[PDB]
Amino acid sequence: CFEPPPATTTQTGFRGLSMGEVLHPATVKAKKERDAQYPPALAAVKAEGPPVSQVYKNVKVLGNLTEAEFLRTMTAITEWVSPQEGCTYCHDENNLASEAKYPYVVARRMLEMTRAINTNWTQHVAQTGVTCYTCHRGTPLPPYVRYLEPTLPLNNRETPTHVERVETRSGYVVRLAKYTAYSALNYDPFTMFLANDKRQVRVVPQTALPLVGVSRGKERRPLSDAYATFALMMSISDSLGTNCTFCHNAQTFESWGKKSTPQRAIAWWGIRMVRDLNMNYLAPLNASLPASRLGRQGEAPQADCRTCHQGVTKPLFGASRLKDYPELGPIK
Amino acid sequence: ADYQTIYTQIQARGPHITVSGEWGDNDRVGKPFYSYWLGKIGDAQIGPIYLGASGIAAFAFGSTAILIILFNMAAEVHFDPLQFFRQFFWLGLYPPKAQYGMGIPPLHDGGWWLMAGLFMTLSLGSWWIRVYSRARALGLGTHIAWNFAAAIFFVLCIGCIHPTLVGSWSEGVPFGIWPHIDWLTAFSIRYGNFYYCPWHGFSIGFAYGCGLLFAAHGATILAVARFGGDREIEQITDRGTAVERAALFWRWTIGFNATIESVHRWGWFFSLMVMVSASVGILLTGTFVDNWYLWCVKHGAAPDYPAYLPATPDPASLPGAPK
Amino acid sequence: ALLSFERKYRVRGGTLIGGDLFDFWVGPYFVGFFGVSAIFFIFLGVSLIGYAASQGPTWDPFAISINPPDLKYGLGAAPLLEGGFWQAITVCALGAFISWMLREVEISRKLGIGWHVPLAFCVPIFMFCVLQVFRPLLLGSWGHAFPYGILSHLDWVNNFGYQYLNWHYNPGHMSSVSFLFVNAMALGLHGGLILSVANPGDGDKVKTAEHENQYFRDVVGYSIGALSIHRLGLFLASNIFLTGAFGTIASGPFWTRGWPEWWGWWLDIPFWS
Amino acid sequence: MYHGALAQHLDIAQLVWYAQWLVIWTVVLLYLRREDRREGYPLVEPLGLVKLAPEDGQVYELPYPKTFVLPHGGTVTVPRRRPETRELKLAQTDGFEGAPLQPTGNPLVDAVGPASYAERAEVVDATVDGKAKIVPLRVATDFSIAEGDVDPRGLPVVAADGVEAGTVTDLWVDRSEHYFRYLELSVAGSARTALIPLGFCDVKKDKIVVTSILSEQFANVPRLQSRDQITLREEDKVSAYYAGGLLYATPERAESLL
Ligand code: BCB
Ligand code: BCB
Ligand code: BCB
Ligand SMILES: C/C=C1/c2cc3[nH]c4c(c3C)C(=O)[C@H](C(=O)OC)c4c3nc(cc4[nH]c(cc(n2)[C@@H]1C)c(C(C)=O)c4C)[C@@H](C)[C@@H]3CCC(=O)OC/C=C(/C)CCC[C@H](C)CCC[C@H](C)CCCC(C)C
Ligand SMILES: C/C=C1/c2cc3[nH]c4c(c3C)C(=O)[C@H](C(=O)OC)c4c3nc(cc4[nH]c(cc(n2)[C@@H]1C)c(C(C)=O)c4C)[C@@H](C)[C@@H]3CCC(=O)OC/C=C(\C)CCC[C@H](C)CCC[C@H](C)CCCC(C)C
Ligand SMILES: CC(C)=CCC/C(C)=C/CC/C(C)=C/CC/C(C)=C/CC/C(C)=C/CC/C(C)=C/CC/C(C)=C/CC1=C(C)C(=O)c2ccccc2C1=O
Ligand code: HEC
Ligand code: HEC
Ligand code: HEC
Ligand code: HEC
Ligand SMILES: CC(C)=CCC/C(C)=C/C=C/C(C)=C/C=C/C(C)=C/C=C\C=C(C)\C=C\C=C(/C)CC/C=C(/C)CCCC(C)C
Ligand SMILES: CCCCCCCCCCCC[N+](C)(C)[O-]
Ligand SMILES: CCCCCCCCCCCC[N+](C)(C)[O-]
Ligand SMILES: CCCCCCCCCCCC[N+](C)(C)[O-]
Ligand SMILES: [Fe+3]
Repeated sequence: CFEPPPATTTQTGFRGLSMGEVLHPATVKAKKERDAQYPPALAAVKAEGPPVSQVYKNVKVLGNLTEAEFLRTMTAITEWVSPQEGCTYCHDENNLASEAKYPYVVARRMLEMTRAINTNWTQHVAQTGVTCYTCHRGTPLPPYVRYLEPTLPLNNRETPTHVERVETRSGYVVRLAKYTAYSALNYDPFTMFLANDKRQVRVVPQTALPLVGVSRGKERRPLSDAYATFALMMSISDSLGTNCTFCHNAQTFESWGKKSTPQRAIAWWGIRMVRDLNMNYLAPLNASLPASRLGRQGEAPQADCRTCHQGVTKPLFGASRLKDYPELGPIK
Repeated sequence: ADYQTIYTQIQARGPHITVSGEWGDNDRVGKPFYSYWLGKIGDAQIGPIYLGASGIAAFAFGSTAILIILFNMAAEVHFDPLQFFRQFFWLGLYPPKAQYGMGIPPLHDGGWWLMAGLFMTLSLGSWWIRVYSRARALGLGTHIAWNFAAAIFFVLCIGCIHPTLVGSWSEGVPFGIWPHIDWLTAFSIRYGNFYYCPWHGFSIGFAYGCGLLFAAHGATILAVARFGGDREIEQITDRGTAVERAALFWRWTIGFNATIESVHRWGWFFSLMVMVSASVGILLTGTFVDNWYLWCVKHGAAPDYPAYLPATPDPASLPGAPK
Repeated sequence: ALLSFERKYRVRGGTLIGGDLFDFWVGPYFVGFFGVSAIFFIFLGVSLIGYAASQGPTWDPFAISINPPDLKYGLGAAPLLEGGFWQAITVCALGAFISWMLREVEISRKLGIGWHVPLAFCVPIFMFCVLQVFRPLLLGSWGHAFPYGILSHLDWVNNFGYQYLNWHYNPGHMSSVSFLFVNAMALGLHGGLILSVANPGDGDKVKTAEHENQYFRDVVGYSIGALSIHRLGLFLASNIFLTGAFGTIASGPFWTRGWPEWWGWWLDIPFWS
Repeated sequence: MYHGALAQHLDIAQLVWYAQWLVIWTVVLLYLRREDRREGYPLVEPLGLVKLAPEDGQVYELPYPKTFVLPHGGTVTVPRRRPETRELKLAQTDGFEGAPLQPTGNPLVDAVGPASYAERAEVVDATVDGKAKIVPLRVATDFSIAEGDVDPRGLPVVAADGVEAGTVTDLWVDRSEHYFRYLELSVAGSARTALIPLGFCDVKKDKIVVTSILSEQFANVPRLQSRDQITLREEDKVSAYYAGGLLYATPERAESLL
């Protein structure tokens, strides 16, 4: 039922406003240990010999690396994505230039996506960056992805209940609730807001009085947009293991300036980045995936805030490998 | 200590009294029975109950509304009885999610909600008639009915008057445990934080005052139960030492006092004002104010605070930012 | 000066401390020793509010705000301008409230009545302590307490709630809200009823105890009775804070997640999961 | 353009704000606070001598009189002139305006301070249909003690000093509300009966404990006119007597507890 004291608390607004984090140490420790499994950087290698564009036969992304540099990458990729499966997950034992296994082609696009993240989305990932490990955590299927309908459990490494299974219709409300921090909000924030750029998150008017011409009847946004934004915010908070005051002074959710923390701006960039990733890198990959990876509408698994963050306000508590693997970005 | 104020030490039994009303004396059904444990903290007699036309009409319409809600709820769990009990709190009947304006919504998107709203409203009106006419039948003033009227009026405000004034049924209160709760935040978020709505403030002021008054009034009467202060009607018409001491306790404490009758007017007025203030607030919201916080800023009332972590510009307004 | 019936009650005695020294009235107000301590604390607190408010940005009453210290000062004294005034004012408040309660027991004794009213007044003093003393002790800073300002204290209630994503799902809150609602409803019913019996209108004659019970038996099939509604009303009102205090104390010290998630004890039973 | 805007930086909600305060203060000041004054007004000063004309504020603070039509005949009008006639056996302890009064005699018999009774009608309170409301069980023979509960009839009454003071002979019941309000008891060694409000009674299974008065003080409990019914003023006299004991039964009860 309850969590024993003490609680760790932080301050994120002026004194007296009750803004800041409330954290259970046990829970933080369990997440710290889970995230400390991040494999350490492989030892640096001397840049020696010709570029692998001249040495190997089918190297389209990593072509400016030397042989030892490139094989160091391939070791790191195997550690991050398929340590249990090994190099043969993506490769033919007898022909390392064969694209015959689908993980090869996907991994190539993932290489491009990852460098895109570290080069074009520094407004969100800063100097910390991502690697394949950030999402994959040592398995080819990342533990936290989303379909065009809610699935349970959130961690696909756990085995679903009959009711949790997406085909059991009697369990839909619970599948939806657990994605919105157990609220009864009747909206799926992922397909509404993170799958594409079609919907506006902001719903609150920016004037005191209602403007004539947007304020009556069918000119009005339905109230459901406000439910939906709230649902997105429940989901976002739960995905970072935090509460609203991490980003907002609830005195005025819609105001910036002194009424928002810098984390709110970073979160804003995060919404745009996730949209780019899903629309332009992850959703097109239903062409290249087996039918057992796709959802009930032939969609590929896509990313939300939890995919990288897994319940922590900084993924892997700020761990970085950017300086150790320049080939993953940023790219000049 | 006066143990009588905690519970009845020695209970009494006697023949059941029936005060005759101008009509309906035969529509009292049931046989009275007595509960000894109830009788410790209250009156031991349960029943009979009057059973007029308006009361049955209320039960009729109410059950219809309940049934429409429960059926839609069960549809939400594909009629699995076990998931229905599990998920009961999270199940609901929703007004339209899409913007149809004031057009009648499809049954699958708000029509059933509108239906359940109609029958609940009829049930409330029917019960109101019961509350009113029962008073006149027994030769009593209609004070309760006018308080109850304000409470019904507030429900109509959040249920359909405010939707029709802004012109969208999408703004009604859903039916269900958690979902009617969720509406409060969706609404407050839409209209710019309800803490900054002065009529929220008024309503809360009166609601808190109802707690203050009933704690204070209840405590007062119990403190003068030894002189019979609970027999309030005859203390109104013939002031006894009970109400003299009650009046002097307050006068010597706060500098002024009520009478045994006027304290009930105070209480009645405070109760009424919870609902009247709430209704003015909803009637103004959406029709004439869009963001209550900005409205308080416009009129120079909102507090401001220093930044703690750095002030943060809206990134969407920086040059070259994506949409 | 005096109500027509007042003089025969204006007798010596009933004090708790000081005997005759403070046993007197000033206008309608009984004084007593706690009358004196109350005025002391009120004068001190209002002075500190005034001094603190003048060192602040504005004089608009809606925007004045005396705030507690940053969390980093823990449970220690903080500099006057940045939390100290809040600390001082808080102590005056407690002095004033407790003095006020004890003054009411003295008035009760002199009149030979029950102490029920100061007893009831303990509940809101207790709730004030839950918010400003006990819960900040359990968390380790006075910084978690609420600020003194007409509108600013609402911003604290606001953010405090959203620190647990949706406070409405707090079970102690649900209980508290339910008592606030039913208490306001009962007071309307009780006041409505009494007035309806004494004021039927039209020159009709005033009715009776039996009419009172007949009305509620007729409408809802039960009538708790005259004395009992007063006991129930004190019970209902008191439980707004008595049950609410659990939902407040729990948040932070005994629960750190959102309050919706707390209901997983029900939702996640394996039997129907 | 804006819904709710008016000329020169006014909007409708701003006006309603003012109107709402005006409504509140009107009802509170001009209505409720005058209703509050239908008892005990006009106030009493160190002799209000101006018999020729009333002072203006005393007229302004009062509501128009209202008349109650009583259920068993009669009318009451409030407010009205009701000075307290009876001589009070109290003396001013000082010259100050709000200094307390002191009892000159025995305050329980003299009915001052917490022992004071109101001057209610010397009238028996009545049921809906005219009968006496508060009657002992010997008269109210269709009323019983509920099965479960002490029958006090026969039990002794122990006073504050631990002395048995009498024996409970009957319970008086409210026939309108089905609720016992008094015990009747014979005071031992005095050949008379006394009534006790239940609220002063600790009902145990072998005794009735009564802490408000001493055993000897049961002798001077106000007596009733009739044996089998009570008037509203008598109810006040009886109830007040024990309440006066809370402060007066012993010299130490009026002084500070600390
Ligand atoms: C945990 C949640 C709390 C809460 C949540 C809350 C909400 C959500 C709202 C209020 C509102 C109010 N609160 Mg607040 N509050 C207040 C006082 C107030 C008033 C400004 C106002 C109406 C109160 C009322 O009518 O009650 C009933 C009592 C009555 C009717 C008797 C009259 C009391 C009088 C009107 C109070 C005036 C007090 C003075 C302004 C302050 C003292 C000044 C000094 C110098 C003498 C005090 C004095 C305290 C203390 C000492 O604890 C307190 C604590 C809390 N409030 C907690 C922090 N309160 C409302 C408001 O409009 O604020 C702007 C409002 O909407
Ligand atoms: C984040 C969102 C919040 C919010 C959102 C909110 C909204 C949107 C509205 C309120 C309203 C109100 N809020 Mg507020 N609120 C309140 C208190 C209050 C109430 C005093 C007031 C009136 C509601 C009421 O009494 O309904 C209880 C009584 C009701 C609902 C009447 C029911 C009567 C009916 C006849 C009952 C009959 C039922 C049938 C028997 C059953 C049949 C059913 C079947 C057929 C299905 C406090 C004390 C606080 C604190 C401490 O923070 C707070 C904070 C919040 N409120 C946050 C700001 N609140 C109302 C208001 O005043 O707005 C100006 C309002 O409209
Ligand atoms: C977004 C955040 C929200 C929120 C956050 C919230 C928090 C954080 C807390 C509450 C609490 C409470 N909320 Mg809740 N809330 C409530 C109702 C309530 C109250 C019943 C309850 C107790 C308030 C309290 O502690 O007063 C305090 C009042 C006090 C202490 C009175 C002190 C008086 C003092 C002894 C004397 C003062 C004297 C003056 C200074 C003297 C001046 C007088 C002059 C005239 C001379 C309603 C009805 C609603 C609706 C309709 O939505 C609502 C929504 C919300 N609440 C939002 C969801 N609420 C409290 C609770 O119980 O939670 C379980 C609480 O801690
Ligand atoms: C500030 C003003 C307050 C206020 C005032 C007032 N509120 C009143 C009156 C006043 C003056 C009445 O005169 C009337 C009444 O009659 O009281 C005895 C009444 C009402 N307020 C109810 C509920 C409510 N008030 C709420 C709030 C506020 N109100 C605000 C706070 C809330 C909240 C907070 O959500 C709720 C849920 C119902 C009990 C009742 C209507 C039943 C009905 O409309 O029928 C609807 C028809 C049905 C079939 C529903 C059946 C179930 C219900 C519980 C009815 C069952 C009764 C039945 C007799 C049981 C038989 C038992 C028997 C076998 C032994
Ligand atoms: C469930 C229990 C209920 C309940 C019960 C009862 N309530 C009682 C009694 C009972 C039984 C009395 O016997 C007593 C009284 O006599 O009635 C006239 C009283 C009283 N209830 C008052 C206020 C009240 N009740 C509230 C709530 C409930 N009550 C709940 C609902 C609320 C809110 C917010 O809800 C308020 C504001 C005063 C009017 C009065 C105390 C006067 C005082 O104490 O004098 C002493 C103090 C002063 C005169 C001023 C002191 C100034 C200090 C030093 C400096 C200010 C500091 C302050 C903290 C700053 C705050 C700023 C602000 C904007 C944040
Ligand atoms: C200057 C100096 C040295 C003075 C010394 C003396 C001294 C200690 C003075 C104190 C000065 C102070 C601090 C005064 C402030 C007084 C205060 C706190 C007033 C608060 C008033 C408020 C807002 C009350 C809210 C409650 C409210 C709306 C009450 C209105 C209705 C009333 C009067 C209710 C009280 C009341 C109740 C509850 C009954 O049940 C009852 C039953 C039968 C008869 C009368 C009553 C009755 O009067
Ligand atoms: C999927 C996540 C892979 C794992 C595990 C391994 N490799 Fe890989 N490899 C992968 C891709 C998508 C590519 C193409 C790279 C590009 O820039 O286009 C490669 C390439 C190679 C090569 C060069 C082969 C050639 O074209 O001649 C070699 C030699 C190679 N990979 C070796 C290698 C080893 C030894 C691995 C286990 C340590 C390994 N790879 C894992 C995808 C994936
Ligand atoms: C989150 C932003 C990711 C980062 C960074 C990387 N990957 Fe990824 N990958 C991600 C998703 C959501 C998916 C879809 C689920 C799926 O299993 O397809 C994938 C998929 C792959 C695959 C295909 C594996 C399979 O389907 O069995 C491979 C081989 C893969 N990803 C490799 C890979 C590499 C090498 C990465 C770093 C260069 C990398 N991914 C980053 C999410 C994310
Ligand atoms: C940071 C990681 C956040 C947390 C935790 C919460 N919110 Fe949020 N919110 C955030 C951003 C970046 C934005 C802007 C979205 C955009 O695309 O522009 C928002 C927006 C809102 C809004 C809408 C405000 C408007 O202009 O209409 C609301 C009402 C809101 N947020 C509320 C809210 C609540 C209640 C939260 C805790 C449950 C919460 N947010 C968390 C960033 C972050
Ligand atoms: C991997 C591709 C990510 C996805 C998807 C999302 N985030 Fe992220 N975030 C990521 C990194 C590598 C970092 C850097 C950590 C650091 O040390 O700077 C971040 C940072 C944030 C922050 C800043 C938190 C802070 O304490 O300063 C926030 C508020 C944040 N992220 C929010 C957020 C949201 C709301 C997302 C979904 C829209 C989201 N992130 C996705 C990596 C990735
Ligand atoms: C002209 C026509 C077509 C349109 C106008 C129709 C019209 C007047 C519509 C009005 C609609 C209104 C007033 C809607 C208001 C709805 C509101 C305020 C709903 C609020 C809360 C609902 C709740 C809590 C319902 C929960 C439902 C359940 C728990 C299932 C029902 C079962 C029950 C046992 C009910 C118990 C409720 C409670 C006593 C515990
Ligand atoms: C809008 C509510 C309409 C409900 C109609 C059904 C109620 C019937 C009223 C009968 C009243 C008869 N009467 C006056 C003798 O009590
Ligand atoms: C609880 C919300 C209370 C907010 C109170 C704000 C009221 C502002 C009214 C302003 C009156 C108009 N004017 C001219 C003085 O600005
Ligand atoms: C926010 C709700 C406002 C409620 C206002 C009720 C306050 C009662 C004022 C009592 C005034 C006393 N007196 C003697 C000056 O009339
Ligand atoms: Fe009463």
